[PDB]
Amino acid sequence: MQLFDLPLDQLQTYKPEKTAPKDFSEFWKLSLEELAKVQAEPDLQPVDYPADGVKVYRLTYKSFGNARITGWYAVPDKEGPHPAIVKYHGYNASYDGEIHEMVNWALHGYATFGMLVRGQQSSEDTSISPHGHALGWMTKGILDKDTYYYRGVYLDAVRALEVISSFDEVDETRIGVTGGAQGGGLTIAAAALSDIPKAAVADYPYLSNFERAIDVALEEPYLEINSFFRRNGSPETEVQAMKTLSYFDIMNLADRVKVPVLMSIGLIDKVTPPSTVFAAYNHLETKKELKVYRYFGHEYIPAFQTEKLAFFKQHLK
Amino acid sequence: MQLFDLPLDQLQTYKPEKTAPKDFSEFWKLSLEELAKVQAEPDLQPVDYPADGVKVYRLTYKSFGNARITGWYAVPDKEGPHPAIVKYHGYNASYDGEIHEMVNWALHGYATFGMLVRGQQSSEDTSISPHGHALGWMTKGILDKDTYYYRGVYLDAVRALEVISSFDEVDETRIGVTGGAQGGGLTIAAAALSDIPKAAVADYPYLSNFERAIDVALEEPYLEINSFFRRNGSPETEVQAMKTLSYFDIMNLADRVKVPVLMSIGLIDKVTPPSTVFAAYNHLETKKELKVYRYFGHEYIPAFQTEKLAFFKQHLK
Amino acid sequence: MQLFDLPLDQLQTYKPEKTAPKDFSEFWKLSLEELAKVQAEPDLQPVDYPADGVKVYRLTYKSFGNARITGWYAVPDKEGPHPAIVKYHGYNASYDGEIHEMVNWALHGYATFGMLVRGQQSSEDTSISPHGHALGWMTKGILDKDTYYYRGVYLDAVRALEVISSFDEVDETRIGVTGGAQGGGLTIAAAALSDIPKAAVADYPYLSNFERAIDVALEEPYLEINSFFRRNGSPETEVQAMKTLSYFDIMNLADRVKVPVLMSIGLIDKVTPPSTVFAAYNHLETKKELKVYRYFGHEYIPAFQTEKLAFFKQHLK
Amino acid sequence: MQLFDLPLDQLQTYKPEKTAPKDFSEFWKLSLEELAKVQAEPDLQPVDYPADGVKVYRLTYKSFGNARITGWYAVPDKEGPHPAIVKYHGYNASYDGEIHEMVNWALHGYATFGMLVRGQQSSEDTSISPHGHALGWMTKGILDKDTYYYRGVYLDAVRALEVISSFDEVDETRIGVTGGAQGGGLTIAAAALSDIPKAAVADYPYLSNFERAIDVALEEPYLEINSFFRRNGSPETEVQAMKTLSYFDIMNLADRVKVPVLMSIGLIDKVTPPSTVFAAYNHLETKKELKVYRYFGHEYIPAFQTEKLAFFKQHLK
Amino acid sequence: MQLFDLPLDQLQTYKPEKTAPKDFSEFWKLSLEELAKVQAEPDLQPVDYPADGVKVYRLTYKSFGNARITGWYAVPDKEGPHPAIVKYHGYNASYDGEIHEMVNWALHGYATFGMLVRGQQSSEDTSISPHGHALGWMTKGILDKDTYYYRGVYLDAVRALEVISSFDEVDETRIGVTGGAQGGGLTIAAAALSDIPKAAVADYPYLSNFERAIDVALEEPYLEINSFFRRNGSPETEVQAMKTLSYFDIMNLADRVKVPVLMSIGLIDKVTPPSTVFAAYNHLETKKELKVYRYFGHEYIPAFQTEKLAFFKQHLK
Amino acid sequence: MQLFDLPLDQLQTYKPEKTAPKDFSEFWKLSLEELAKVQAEPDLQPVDYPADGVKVYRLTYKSFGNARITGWYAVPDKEGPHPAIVKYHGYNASYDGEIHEMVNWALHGYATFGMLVRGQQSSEDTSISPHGHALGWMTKGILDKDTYYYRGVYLDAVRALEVISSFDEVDETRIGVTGGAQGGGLTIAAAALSDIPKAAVADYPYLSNFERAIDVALEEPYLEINSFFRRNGSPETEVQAMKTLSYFDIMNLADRVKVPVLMSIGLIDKVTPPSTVFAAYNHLETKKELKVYRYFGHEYIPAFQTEKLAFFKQHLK
Repeated sequence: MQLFDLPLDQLQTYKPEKTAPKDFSEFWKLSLEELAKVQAEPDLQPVDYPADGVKVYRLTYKSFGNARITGWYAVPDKEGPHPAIVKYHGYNASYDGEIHEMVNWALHGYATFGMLVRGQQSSEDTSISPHGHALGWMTKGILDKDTYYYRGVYLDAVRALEVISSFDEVDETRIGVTGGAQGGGLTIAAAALSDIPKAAVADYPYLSNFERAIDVALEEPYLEINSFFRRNGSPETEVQAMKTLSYFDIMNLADRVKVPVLMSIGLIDKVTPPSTVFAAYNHLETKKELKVYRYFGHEYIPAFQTEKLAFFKQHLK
Repeated sequence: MQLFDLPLDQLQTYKPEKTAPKDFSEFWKLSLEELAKVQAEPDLQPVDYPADGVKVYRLTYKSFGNARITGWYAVPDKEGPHPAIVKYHGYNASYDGEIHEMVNWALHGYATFGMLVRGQQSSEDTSISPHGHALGWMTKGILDKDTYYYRGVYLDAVRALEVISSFDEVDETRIGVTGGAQGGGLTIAAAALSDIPKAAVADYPYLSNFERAIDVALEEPYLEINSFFRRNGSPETEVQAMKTLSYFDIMNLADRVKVPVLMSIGLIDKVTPPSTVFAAYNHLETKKELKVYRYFGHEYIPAFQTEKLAFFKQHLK
Repeated sequence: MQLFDLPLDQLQTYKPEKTAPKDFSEFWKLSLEELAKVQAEPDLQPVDYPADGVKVYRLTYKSFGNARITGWYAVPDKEGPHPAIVKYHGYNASYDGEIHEMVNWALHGYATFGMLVRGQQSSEDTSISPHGHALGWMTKGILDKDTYYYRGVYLDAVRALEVISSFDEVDETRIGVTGGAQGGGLTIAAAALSDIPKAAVADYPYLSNFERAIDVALEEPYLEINSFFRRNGSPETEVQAMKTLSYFDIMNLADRVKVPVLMSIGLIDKVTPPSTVFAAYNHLETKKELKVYRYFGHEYIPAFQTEKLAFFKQHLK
Repeated sequence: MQLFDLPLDQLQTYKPEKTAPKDFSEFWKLSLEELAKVQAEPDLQPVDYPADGVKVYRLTYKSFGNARITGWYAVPDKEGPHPAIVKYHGYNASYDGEIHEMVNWALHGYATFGMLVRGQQSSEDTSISPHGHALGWMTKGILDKDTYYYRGVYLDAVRALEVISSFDEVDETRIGVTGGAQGGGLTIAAAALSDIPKAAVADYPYLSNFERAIDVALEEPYLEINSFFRRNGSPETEVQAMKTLSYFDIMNLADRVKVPVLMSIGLIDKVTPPSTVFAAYNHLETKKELKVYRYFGHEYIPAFQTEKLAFFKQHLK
Repeated sequence: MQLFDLPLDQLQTYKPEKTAPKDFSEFWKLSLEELAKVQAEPDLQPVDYPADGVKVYRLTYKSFGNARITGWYAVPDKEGPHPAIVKYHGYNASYDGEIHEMVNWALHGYATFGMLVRGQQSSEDTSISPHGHALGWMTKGILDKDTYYYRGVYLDAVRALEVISSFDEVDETRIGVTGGAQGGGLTIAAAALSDIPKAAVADYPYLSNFERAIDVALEEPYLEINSFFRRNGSPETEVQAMKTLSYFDIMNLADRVKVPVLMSIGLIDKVTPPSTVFAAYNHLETKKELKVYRYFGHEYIPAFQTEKLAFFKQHLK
Repeated sequence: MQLFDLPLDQLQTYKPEKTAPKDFSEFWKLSLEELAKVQAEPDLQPVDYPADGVKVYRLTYKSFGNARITGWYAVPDKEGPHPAIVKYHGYNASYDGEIHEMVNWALHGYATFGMLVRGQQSSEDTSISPHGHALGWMTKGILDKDTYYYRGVYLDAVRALEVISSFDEVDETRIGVTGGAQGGGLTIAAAALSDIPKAAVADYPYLSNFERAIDVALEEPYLEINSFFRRNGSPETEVQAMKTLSYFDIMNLADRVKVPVLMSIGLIDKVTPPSTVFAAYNHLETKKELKVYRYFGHEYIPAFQTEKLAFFKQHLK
């Protein structure tokens, strides 16, 4: 409800040292190679939706681990090719896939795919639980980079871009990526791991500066990590777990992004604390802007919606 | 903190109609057949533990879906065969597997294995997430009995009994099952699905009378189901989910338990509401006793521990 | 979080006696006469908005008590006349007037004005505070129907319809009204007080069955009334206040609605309790449907948005 | 419940720069001139009250904007003239005007008037809502000094002194002002804006050091300002709003007070944070004392009541 | 915040069977005999207090168990004899003995003593803790009527009346008793155990219908009893504790009150639930009135203070 | 739930100046002399308990102020002498004396006595309430060292050691002391005041660095002191109360301990804040180790149980 993290003057210069291990780049190269071995085999199934001016589909494709990934895909009912958006959603926060949002993005003139996150909403997570974990997804497979939950998720997010760009009706040169919280971290991960996106808008991105997040966050879900360490108390487990996390920490991916990025942060956000978002932002080495909202937390920011629409119109239209 | 469910006189006669589908028995027969196809291949690894009078091991075996299930196994350091206990734990509630508790059970004279639940603590869950679920395990695979989370868990609980009974140092004719909440539901399930247990103690059992649970509970984790319906709103989804749950509802399993049962319930328990526990109890057709504690909720009840120790001494020693 | 009001079978037949005083109709006739004395003098000011396919304006008009009422007005950028919607907002719940929502309604093909409520957001409330009130608007002027806050608000809601219907680009025979909570009460009030609307959608309407609302609600803002009685304890004050409220209670207005109505209610809604909404619904004498959502409270219900879009497409297009 | 603001050693030297604009003095001169144009036309109406030794009245007078302002006025039943007190009340915190308190002040020998704040309790607020505001009074008319809620309130508080001093039975040379929270800020405002008061006692005064208050407060009602900025997000609105506030910030008025002042602060007060009260106190340039209570918050402090009674006896008797 | 106990029509006829044991009267006769053995030896020590019209003292006397009981005693500074009041305070709710309140009672014309409760504030509790109890006083000595905390407290309350009536300046034929919650229970107890009071006012009395209180209360301190049963689980302990409590339950004492009684209850009071207060009220057989306040809980009710002052003026002056 | 106190690097060097008054040592010498004047007169009463391998008793002895102190005493069913433990319990936190814990300690091979704290559980507190105090035991008799609650408690804890060591079956040279929170402070007090213990294990000890605890604690029960100062506001009372506390503050006793000490602290513990525990630890001048658990609060720490068992096995076996 109120200020809690570092003061803004300190946030502005907050830039922790990268925590990427020596084999970080090799890990991601190998991961993308694993993804490439699965044929996408995309399937569009039309959907009845109560609107004119748009055609709505259920898009399904195959991704890492042969997982079936799905979401709503909405297209302007006009001759293309169209600019496009892949939209990523918040942690445990998709209610029937946000169909109405995707439709509205299409009515704004974007062929839009709302990728649903494996295991959270509609999409399948074929990765196993190798060692047991705290309630939630944050510590699933955390003892090894190869088994960690977000490995499959990040690869799915790249694959979404490969699939949508392959469509005749989408202009592969004008694709944006967007989302908030988990959706914002997937936005930054996708732009770091794929050359497809032309521009990125990330609301208060999650999955950033893990070492600080678990010490400063006051709400879920970063605190699932804390919960995992309570239930698995070995000092060696904690060291391994933090190392695994560092391959997915968007502050370590951020220097790979080479397109324009617009980002938001609300200063009272206790879920994705300001410091962790400034850390990601400050590691970006690209055309970038951070919109800071003093009185907002982990939530829809109306002013930023205006910024987002103007940014995508500028870069994709 | 205070009374909230049906008054006692109503609880005493609360016996909802069974919700088991016509193919309930066949489903369990077929699930047991799938388990039987997997060779247990038990492995005992000695552990140095700071106590005399007991030998402590890490026990691992294979179960449904080729899952590696594990736990601490503690044995009186004296000539057997010994009476034995399989102990099941609460939802998301195992902290390094309760090694100290298992040791204490062995110092009480019982060869004791604390089965750790697949995906929650140490043990592997090889079952996939076929459709996306609310945060937690309660709705994992809920759209099909064959994929539902507790299918594997129940089978693992049966497999624990098969493994322990097979050891030379355990008297297979004097094995008890116990646990609280999730652990109490697994106790009833194991006693319903296996002829190995001689007697059972279930503290405030979970996984009971789901249709009422989701309408009366005031705390997690029954409300994960509610969360899943919020995120997946189709009426047909809800019907299917409840149908799936009815195969695992211990009130439907309860009439298969043929051994003595001691059960508890705290009348201010908002997690496993009294009415849900009375439903399970009232469907038992076996020697049974329910201990009702007016002033306790979802928590350790000292007086019931005395009852439990006395019950197992009576039946196993 | 959980069920709390009357069970469904009771809600279905919950129809309290109307509380309208004998001079209820005359009061409304006289209030409409006062409104009619004020020339609307509508003013449209174009806005640069970052979307194609729509024209966006700030619409201002004059209303009861010479109040300046305003909102965003968005129009499909194509040849009219267009179907139209007047959208009303929740209590204290407008953030810069929902400009993005109004634009989206226009991209769906509806010339749409989001009336901002006098004193809450942008619009002027010229009505005085004659006697002092509890924090909020609910008890402002409550000691006299003529001075009560929602007198002006209801008249402004009627005036919005008169203004929009008067535009050349709007088809006056295909205007809908919609809104949630306070916005849903205004929807019903506008449909009761004006023959202009063709159809109405009200999400969980507020301002209904006040005598029950203040005894069953568990959250703000019905409880402002309770707060006012705490601060102004005279028995005669309470009688007068409830009397005032009965002129504005939508259950008393409901039988004047002559167009099709779609309504929602979440069964765990502690703000606009189910019983209060069923009362309004059950007093409608018109083509109507109430969508009941077991697992939702006072919040956005995705499935109802689909229903709403389908309803307006059916009735307006 | 616990310490939260600056440590006491830092509080003691906390004295922010004044934020008064260049036309601050002219604004107040003009405001008082506006007040002077309204004839007070005071009216005393006797009241039945169950006590001997006091006569109780309802005092009504006209003030700025022709507003009817009222409150209970209690007088020692003995020949005067009497020393007198004007008592001001907390935000939204008067329950039927605190008649029993006023009577007790009269039994202590003071002709006492408890001014009730326009719009909050009994008294009329004739000032309009020019632009819409967040729930409450704190942001009503905040975009212009001339329309801002506290302009009328402060002028009413001065007018109360003019009215009571005009009574034959009150000794105009022995009038105190007192109150807590909002009542304390009105106390300081009245003593800064009027030469009538002889002495002032302010409990934990509100309306002080606004820039800090909205960043440090953890309870209502300072946080209404934050709420207003959430709903009206333009950077220019925020700058205007803070400027308007600065004409009413008692830290800017405080250097005008020329009578003895006694003030209290509780160190755990999260409504009127210690720092904001120290700011007001430290800007006083008069005979002054601040009583600091480590273990008290926003509440009645028994020890300070003793201090208050002794202070008024010293200065008014 | 909201209605929760039996509806009013049920409260009005709620009259549980008395729970007094067969030796209830003899216990009280014997307890009064024990009190009588202790010479009161009253001591008045003048206090300098900053008010005219009253003389203020610290009054100390000896009571049951040779306990030193004390409080503030304030007297109109004029020729007596005076009507008098003994005021009893709430549980753990005395802050330096309410000196200011006692003074105000004296300025209203009543020689007033605020008995401070042994062990809670200033006064000594010489009774031991014979068996260990839950945090608080409610279960201190609860295993035996002779050792129970409120035995001494009730006797001290009777002794206060004996002491005050013995002063030359108090008219022994015009003494009232008053207090709220714990203070209201002591008011009823004192009126039941002593013929000295002429009339009694009890705000929402505590210590009533214990069997229902511990099943319906939602706040401390009835729930201390529940806490004691959690910590001391023997069924025989609970039976004995409830038996002890029945000697002190004011519903069992109520039919001994022979003077006029005015009582209050707020219908949202979760501390002294309405049903518990109606039980005490309904067992009175004397001139009586219960004032019911729909919108108030366990708190100061301004309107009731007017009733109380009017009642004592009627009966004592 | 999250970090709140000084950062760990600062905790590690946190060592406040001792607050022991000049007569600290003399006070304790005199206190122990008072204890020695009471003959212990120990009594063992056998108990039925459902276990083999242990004999269980109720041990009662007489201590300071002729108080009857009791608890469960469990002995290995084998020929001794045995190593032994005296276990002390948490504030208001013993549920029927933790019989099952004591039995388990005996099954681990220790003759174990769980001393129950006078007035809290089973044991009698013969010390009176001399002046009235806040709800709870923390401020009982706080205005004088001689009457203060913990004087009797600490002496009881020493007497427990004298009694158990006197038993033929216990090896007086191999006695440990242990407990958590209040139990941990009694552990340190007992080892400072008695030469009997061979080794000590204290979980997150309470009763330490009082001046800081009341300023940093965010939960009960340190905050009872704050509550006492609210209800007894004299500056002199506060100075006296802090002085009394300093004779019992284990940071002042700690330098007297001459046996090995193992201690734990959880970094999110808001009951016994990290700083207060580091203060005690840092004043120890003996063989010592502090186990710091980042993710744990005021609760059972499984890893530390392993540390505790290994430490006692090392030092007592």
